[PDB]
Amino acid sequence: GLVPRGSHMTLVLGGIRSGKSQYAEQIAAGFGKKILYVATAEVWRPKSWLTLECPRHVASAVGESGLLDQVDGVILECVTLLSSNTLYAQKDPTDYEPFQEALIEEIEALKKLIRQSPVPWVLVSSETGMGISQSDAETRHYCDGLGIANQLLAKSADEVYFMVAGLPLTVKKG
Amino acid sequence: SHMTLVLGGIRSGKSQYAEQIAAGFGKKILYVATAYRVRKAQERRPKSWLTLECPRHVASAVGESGLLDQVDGVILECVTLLSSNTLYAQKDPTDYEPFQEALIEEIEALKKLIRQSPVPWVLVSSETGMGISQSDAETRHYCDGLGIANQLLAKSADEVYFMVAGLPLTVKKG
Amino acid sequence: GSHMTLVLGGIRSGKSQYAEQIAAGFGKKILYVATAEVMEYRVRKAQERRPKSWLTLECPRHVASAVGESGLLDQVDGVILECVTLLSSNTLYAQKDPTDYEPFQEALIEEIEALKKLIRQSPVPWVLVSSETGMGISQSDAETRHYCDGLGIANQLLAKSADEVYFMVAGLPLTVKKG
Ligand SMILES: Nc1nc2c(ncn2[C@@H]2O[C@H](COP(=O)(O)OP(=O)(O)OP(=O)(O)O)[C@@H](O)[C@H]2O)c(=O)[nH]1
Ligand SMILES: Nc1nc2c(ncn2[C@@H]2O[C@H](COP(=O)(O)OP(=O)(O)OP(=O)(O)O)[C@@H](O)[C@H]2O)c(=O)[nH]1
Ligand SMILES: [Mg+2]
Ligand SMILES: [Mg+2]
Repeated sequence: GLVPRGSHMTLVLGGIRSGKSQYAEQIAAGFGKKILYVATAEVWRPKSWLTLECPRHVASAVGESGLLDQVDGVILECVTLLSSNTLYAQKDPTDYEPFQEALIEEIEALKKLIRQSPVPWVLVSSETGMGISQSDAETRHYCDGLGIANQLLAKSADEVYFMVAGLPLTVKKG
Repeated sequence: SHMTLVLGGIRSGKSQYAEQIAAGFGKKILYVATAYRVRKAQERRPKSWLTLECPRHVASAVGESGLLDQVDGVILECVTLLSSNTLYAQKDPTDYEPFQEALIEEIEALKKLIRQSPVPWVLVSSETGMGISQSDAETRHYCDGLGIANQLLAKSADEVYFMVAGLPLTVKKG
Repeated sequence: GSHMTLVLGGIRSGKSQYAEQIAAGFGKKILYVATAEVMEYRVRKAQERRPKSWLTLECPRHVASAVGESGLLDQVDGVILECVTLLSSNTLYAQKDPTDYEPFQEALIEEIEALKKLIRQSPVPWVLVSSETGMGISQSDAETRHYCDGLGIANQLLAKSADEVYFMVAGLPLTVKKG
């Protein structure tokens, strides 16, 4: 019959200890056997996987590595730590606009890179906006920016999943 | 839809979604406001929309203005600040029972007004209960009261949408 | 007609009332396993609306052990557990060092696994109440981070074992898993 195409861009978001990493890793294993694990944790799993460490400028580093042609698909862990890193790389973390600009540029670069990707992507991000509004301006800035980044990625993504207690709700499916 | 509750976390797109719903109501829209980011929605409001400021007693002011007969529909922004105003308008914001009574009365008045309203209403509220329970009694009370208010509005409303990363989930549809 | 149901949601999300409706669907004689240890307004308003045919067993820790010891599973139509949130809080505050995560995680996982076993052998159905606490901002206290992680892990286990899982939003349940 007809050969179905899987999803090109998948966003998995959820709260702390919600199973989003394991669910996204299952998605990535569905991509194939050779998976590019782009880890964003600030530094200063299946045995067939390649781990590319990249705390910032994910589009630049991932494109330069040329590894998109080497893998079956990519799992990005995680938009949360990327947004925080972007906040902490700024001159004044109490000032929102420069952090917002840098983060929006990072997310748009990632979106553009994914549009050209020959392999599919699953991205992991956090939901941080359903608690109480914090007092310090810096924490509110981080929350706002992460929300904006998730909005951008979910608009571009083909599938969006909201993890609750290890179980996925479908927020968007092609 | 006659009554729609759109609620979501911080920077979840709930305002934009409710504004598109309200634009779907018509061109003459009553923006009932209950209050960097205010200067983005002020400088974006359709000039055929009428913005009525009403920090408390929303049913009273909206009924007295007689504007229900002059507009195509209503957008309430937002139940969150209504809950906070009601809490900090109490004699002792650390005592939960009177604040709950005042807020329940406010919400029931709004519900009654909407049942008898000739135009449809879309209400925006926040989800604040899915983080860690904060220390000060006022914050816990505010969380509790907003939760109760959202429960009331969602039960009476015809359609309820839960925003995740800019995308609406249907929690209730007629 | 579900054997194990997890109802979870945020603060004041209607999860207690929804789980109580589920339990009333179980039957008329319900074992209300309460884990709170005393806030008075919550408990008062909850007890007020409790059916007089329900048996309230207060059990702050070792829920599986205590419920088995009470022998009350053979006296009721079903069980409502209120709530996994305070069960985890109790487990955290019963440790020597609440800033040390691993012993707390071990204690909570053992509690949950015992509860799971008891539910597997239970002659009556169970509806469990838990909270969502992980979608706010990452708190500062290490004890708070441990509590959040542990409750999340506990909810993951319970939802994996459960037959039906519901996520309350503003009093209305979304189905996350249905038999
Ligand atoms: N009084 C009054 N308040 C306003 C007006 N415009 C916006 N606001 C308030 O400004 C606040 C800022 O809202 P947002 O920028 O959308 O923040 P947010 O709720 O986290 O973002 P979303 O989830 O996308 O809605 C809102 O809660 C509104 O109530 C206005 O014209 N008058
Ligand atoms: N010890 C004891 N605790 C109880 C009893 N009844 C209720 N509770 C506890 O009191 C708490 C009150 O719950 P709620 O008032 O509904 O607060 P909430 O969970 O944020 O609100 P919902 O989301 O609607 O469930 C629950 O967590 C129970 O654990 C009881 O009889 N004995
Ligand atoms: Mg808003
Ligand atoms: Mg409860």
